[PDB]
Amino acid sequence: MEKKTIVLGVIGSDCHAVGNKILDHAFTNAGFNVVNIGVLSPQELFIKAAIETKADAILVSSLYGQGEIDCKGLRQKCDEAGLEGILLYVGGNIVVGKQHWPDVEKRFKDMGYDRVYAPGTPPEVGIADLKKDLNIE
Amino acid sequence: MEKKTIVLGVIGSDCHAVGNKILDHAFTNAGFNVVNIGVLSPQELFIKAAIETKADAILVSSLYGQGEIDCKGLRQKCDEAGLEGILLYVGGNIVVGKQHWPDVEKRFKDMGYDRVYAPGTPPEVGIADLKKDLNIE
Amino acid sequence: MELKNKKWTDEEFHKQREEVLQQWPTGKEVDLQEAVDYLKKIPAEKNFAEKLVLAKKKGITMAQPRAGVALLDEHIELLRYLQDEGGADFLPSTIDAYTRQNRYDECENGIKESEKAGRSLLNGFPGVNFGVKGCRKVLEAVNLPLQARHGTPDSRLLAEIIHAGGWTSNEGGGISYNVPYAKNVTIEKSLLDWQYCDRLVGFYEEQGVHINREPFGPLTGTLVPPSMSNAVGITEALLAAEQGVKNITVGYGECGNMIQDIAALRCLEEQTNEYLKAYGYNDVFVTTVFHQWMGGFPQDESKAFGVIVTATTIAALAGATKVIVKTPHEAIGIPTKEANAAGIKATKMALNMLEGQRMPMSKELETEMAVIKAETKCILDKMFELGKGDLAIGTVKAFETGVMDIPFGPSKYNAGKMMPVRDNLGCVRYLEFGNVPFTEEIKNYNRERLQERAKFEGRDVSFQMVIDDIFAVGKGRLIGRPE
Amino acid sequence: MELKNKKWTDEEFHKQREEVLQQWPTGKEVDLQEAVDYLKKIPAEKNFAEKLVLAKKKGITMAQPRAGVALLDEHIELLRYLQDEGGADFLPSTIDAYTRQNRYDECENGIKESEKAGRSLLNGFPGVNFGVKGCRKVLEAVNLPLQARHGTPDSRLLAEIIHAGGWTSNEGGGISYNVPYAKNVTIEKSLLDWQYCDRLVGFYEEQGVHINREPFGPLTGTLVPPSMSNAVGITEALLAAEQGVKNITVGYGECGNMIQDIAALRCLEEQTNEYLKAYGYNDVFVTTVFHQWMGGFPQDESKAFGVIVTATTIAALAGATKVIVKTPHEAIGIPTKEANAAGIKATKMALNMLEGQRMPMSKELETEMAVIKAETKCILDKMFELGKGDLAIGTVKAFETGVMDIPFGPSKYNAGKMMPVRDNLGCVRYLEFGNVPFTEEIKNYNRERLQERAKFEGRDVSFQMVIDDIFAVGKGRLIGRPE
Ligand code: CNC
Ligand code: CNC
Repeated sequence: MEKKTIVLGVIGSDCHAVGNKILDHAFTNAGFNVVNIGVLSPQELFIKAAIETKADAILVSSLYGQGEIDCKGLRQKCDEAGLEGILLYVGGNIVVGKQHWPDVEKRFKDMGYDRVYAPGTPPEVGIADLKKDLNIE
Repeated sequence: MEKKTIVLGVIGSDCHAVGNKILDHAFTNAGFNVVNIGVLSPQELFIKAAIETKADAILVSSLYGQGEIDCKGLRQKCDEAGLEGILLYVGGNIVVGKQHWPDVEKRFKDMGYDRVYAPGTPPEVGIADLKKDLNIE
Repeated sequence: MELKNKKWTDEEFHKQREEVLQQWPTGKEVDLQEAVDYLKKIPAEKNFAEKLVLAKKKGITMAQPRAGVALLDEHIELLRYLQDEGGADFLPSTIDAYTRQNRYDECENGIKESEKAGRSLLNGFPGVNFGVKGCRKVLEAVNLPLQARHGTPDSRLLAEIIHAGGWTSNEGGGISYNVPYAKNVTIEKSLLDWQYCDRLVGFYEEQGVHINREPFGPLTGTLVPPSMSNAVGITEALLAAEQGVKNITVGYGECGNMIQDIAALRCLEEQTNEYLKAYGYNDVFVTTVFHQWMGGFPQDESKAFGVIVTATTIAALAGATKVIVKTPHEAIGIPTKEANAAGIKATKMALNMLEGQRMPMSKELETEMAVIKAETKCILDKMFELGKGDLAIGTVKAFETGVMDIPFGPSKYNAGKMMPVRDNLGCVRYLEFGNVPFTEEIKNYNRERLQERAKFEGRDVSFQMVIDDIFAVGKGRLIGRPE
Repeated sequence: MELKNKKWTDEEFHKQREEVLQQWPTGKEVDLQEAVDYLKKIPAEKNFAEKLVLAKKKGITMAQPRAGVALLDEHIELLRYLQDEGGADFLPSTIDAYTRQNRYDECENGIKESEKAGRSLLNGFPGVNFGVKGCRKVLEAVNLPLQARHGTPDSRLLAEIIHAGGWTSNEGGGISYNVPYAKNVTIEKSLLDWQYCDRLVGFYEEQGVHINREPFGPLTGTLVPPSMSNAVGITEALLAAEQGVKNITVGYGECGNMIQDIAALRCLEEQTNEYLKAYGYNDVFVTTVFHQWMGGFPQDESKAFGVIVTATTIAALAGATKVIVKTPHEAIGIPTKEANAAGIKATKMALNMLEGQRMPMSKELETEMAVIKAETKCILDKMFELGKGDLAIGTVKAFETGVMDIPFGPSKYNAGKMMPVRDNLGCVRYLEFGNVPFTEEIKNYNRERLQERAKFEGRDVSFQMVIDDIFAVGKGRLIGRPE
């Protein structure tokens, strides 16, 4: 596929790192330039990376459960930073506990996320969605 | 408390024997005269033992699942045999599968059973109920 | 027919077959010539005998549930679900208990009531009533090998129909499908009728058709000492081999102490092979089946998984060829397809979490194996002596004299004298020996192990401990400790 | 403060105390005099250190879940349910992740938002924000010992509050609550701050109050070789003993091969005791904790029970003093109270089904134990060398030089060079050694084991196999075999 840049990280006070390594590997293998800011990353680091590297998308991973708090407000900060319309994806284990997925998906879309992913989402689903959203297959 | 006779067995094509031995043991220790006709017993054997021994109650065990077929009709046969009003108990695992217990209990009382017991009923429950029903508690 | 441990002649067997096929009108559906060609067209993936060879070759434990309902379409949907959603490696068809007493009238009534109720009022599949045509519909609808699982003293017609039906295994034996399941059938009569069932498989094997036979190891499922259990299975393997059976799965029911159970299954397989070869049966392929805990279960479903998966771990480390799956509904009733799939999924997960792992040898294991082989040999030796070299006659005489004695067996031909109980580590031991022919050394070992439990519990070893052990697993633990 | 492996003086510790208590206003609730009297009034049945002694005395494995929510009354109801419906033997309070970075501002917002939403928006209990008063309410509401379970590089104030709160165990250490949990905290800093936490327990022990400490064995939960895991635990035990700690539970995370795991836990306990006595700590009571599979879980709940209960069987046969319970919700989210009770019930059922049973010794076990002890000694020897006899300084230098290296650790102070992978029987081995200081003989054995997997799978050992192993259990098996 044609070469595109994403920012990838794990947000807030979340230290889970293994999926971050796998996502980097998988999206890199798919032909993306992955700008991996790693774990324990506040919103501002996602936006700084996206600006510095002219990223096409920001992929927010949230595993430890506090995503609902941590993820709120990112879309507005991106707009204010001049990243209007940038793709914003969120996945992992983004809420506390097993919940009704359609409610969770609407909650994060209402927060400004373009795509919202449930537990155990394969990297490959995200890769396909991002190619589709970027018009590169 | 005071002396009384029960007929005890396992009905139909059912070979389960361990609970029959425990029930015999327990009711015997509680002071009953247990006339144990054993496993694989058709209705007629419960009735013939009850006549010959002048029993105060018939305790029908059904574990293997076909109790719903096997147990139908006993009260009428008892009536036809001159055992009107005899106490009739049924317990074990008396229907096929996990079912809503109030429905099942109703079902066997409609067949003429005085008392109906769920899976895993301790012998001591049946002993206390029989003592109460025989006015020897 | 007189009972001897000798292969029936072709003439003798045919004469019995013509009698047996008249016992219900579906017997007319059995055409031996046509059935051999039908069987030979089944793919190896659906041949029970051949898949067992594969499992052995691959060092895999395969999982098999129990399952059966009255109506044909319902039964097929159930087995497909166990196959597809459960991941079963082998499929059963559990035969209803009316069939098991040859009461096909009651099966018929049961079918009619089930149709009208919209649910099964039978506790299994009435294979004789459904006939060869129904049995083939089941086989053709699934993608795994099929075995009849039941408990039938006179299984002759059932065997004819399920094998012509393309089911390539039959469970049972003249001891194991009598004593736990019947009150009034003589040992001689069930041995004779199981010679038929074995001789039919011998016929099929002579035509190049491979069909497995599985003696029913667990018996009454209630504190059966390994040596008594194994003596039964070795005997049934030998009696089958004489009739020409070539693919045999010997079984064992979990007692719960991992070392005892692994000792038991290893001894069972080693001595089965040893005895077959010693009696000149040199072409028999032997596999093993470990049954998860056959005594009472706890009602709590999470606790039930505790039992299912510990049992599976023991099976895996023992190197069992097959393991029979219990479900979270065990204490209550015949599982739903969903509860059954749940048990199969937990089982297979455990197996795959233990891929290739085996219990290594230790002094403890060696010691227990030596005990079990010696106890077993004592019983078999006495059986051969009573039968003056004939093990079938020996088995009849052994039951008459209490040399072979199965705990809690309903059969009136079972002495009911031997009494088992657990020791302080939970191994099943002999509390009362009855006429089980052990030497004093053997008896004293059992006594020494039990005295450790008395010391720990502060009570004499007794029948109350037996009662406590009967209830213990349902109450949350292996050993029936006081209070 | 300079880092040395030497007990802090009373004056040194007090000066640090006065600084630490100022880090949030609940620090004012901590009065060491009053807390000693409070702690001594706790019944033994609610003292974690004392109940561990009992468990050892009785040869029992105790079960403990993970659990915590933002709000005090909700947290209490949760723990009472795990106690009463689950049958837990010990209670946790899992601390939220904001607390773990000392972000009590975010804890406070989370508490308010949780109140407003009617559900917990935090992934644990904000112990510092709830203070001594809140922590005491929890203890007073339950009937089991309480332990803080978390992942905090700077846990000094948390430790003050939870111990004055009557919680009689604190999990963690300066390596194990840094490298798996932080990106930017130096090893020196987390060792210093964990010396505080150990020294506080040392103070309490000097007053006659018994408080347990548990180094966090599993680290990143992801294919950690036993010898590296055990080197960390031994080190943290030694560093704790120097500050006065007297009751220590060393831990290990399941790798999945039963003999490797039992070897690992036995080596850990044996070498922890050996090292403590060699360095003159002669009054330390050592116990063990086995953590059920800390890698990814399958989503299917039945499959999850397969992992929970096989894990428990390994713990039981290993003689673990404690086992940490996983739930059927593990792949998805923090368990409901019902899901957690389910996991605890399945675990305790398995433990009770195995009462008194232990894996006996074998050649295989002895061999794997020798391998683990030799590997571990290589690592510890080098650490003492680098530190010129001082293990704390040796630890800093070991991290700087890659001698100690934790797979997948986010810390930038972790070399990230060593790479683990499973062998053909599922034992975790070293695929890439980095700077881990093994002999060629030791490296050779690792490569020999791995070559067996290459031959069986028909592919070279590689990072793709590591990826396969990371996903394998979630996909239904231990070993990441090819497609
Ligand atoms: C041991 C056992 C069990 N068996 Co069989 C299987 N597998 N089984 C066997 C063996 C019995 C050996 C023997 N001859 O005794 C064995 C392996 C041969 C066997 C065979 C069969 N079994 C069969 C079935 C279906 C069942 N079996 C179970 C009873 C399934 C049981 C499941 C379980 N976990 O409970 C089981 C595991 C434990 C039974 C036991 O002994 N409990 C201990 C005994 C002391 O307690 P108890 O029997 O429950 O009795 C107590 C109470 O119920 C109560 N009580 C009982 N009757 C009364 C009456 C009164 C009035 C009162 C007051 C109290 C009572 O007090 C008793 C004494 O304490 C079953 C519940 C398992 C299941 N969940 O599928 C199920 C019945 C299903 C249902 N009702 O929906 C088979 C068709 C095979 C199969 N599909 O699994 C087959 C039928 C044989 C036949 N012809 O009857
Ligand atoms: C390993 C692990 C796990 N952890 Co921790 C625990 N215990 N944990 C740890 C360790 C992490 C080590 C490390 N530094 O990485 C360890 C022990 C330190 C840890 C710690 C904690 N954990 C914690 C919690 C709560 C959780 N942890 C789990 C994630 C719990 C997991 C439960 C589980 N069975 O999955 C877990 C067992 C496995 C995670 C993993 O690595 N999987 C392998 C990895 C390849 O997959 P992945 O992480 O799921 O990522 C994939 C997908 O989600 C997807 N994906 C992810 N993000 C995205 C984004 C996008 C846009 C796309 C398209 C796809 C994705 O693709 C990824 C790559 O394949 C959890 C689901 C377990 C549970 N059910 O309670 C839970 C989150 C709860 C929730 N959301 O409701 C703790 C508070 C402790 C606790 N209460 O259990 C604590 C917090 C630390 C912190 N500060 O964040």
